[PDB]
Amino acid sequence: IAQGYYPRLWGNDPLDLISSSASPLTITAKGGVKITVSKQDIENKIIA
Amino acid sequence: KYALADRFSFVVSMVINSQLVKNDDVDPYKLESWAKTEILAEFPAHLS
Repeated sequence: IAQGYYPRLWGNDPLDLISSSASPLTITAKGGVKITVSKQDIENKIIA
Repeated sequence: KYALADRFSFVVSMVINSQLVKNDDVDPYKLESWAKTEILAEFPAHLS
């Protein structure tokens, strides 16, 4: 990482990017089934 | 050579509806490979 900078994961809004169709994170079950979840579901499961 | 191959000795045909794999997030070929792996354990040894 260049001097004066820090790495920020998945941009400004991570959860929105994960729920997007162009998400860099890909989850596959049963070999060939893609799994997609809305952003609100991930927000609910995150515990403060 | 397709006609020379034996097609009647211990061969079973499985006719499947294609509506099952009709889905936006389902890859039929990867899913089909997984299903064969799951079924193989209990399948008869001398059958195709």
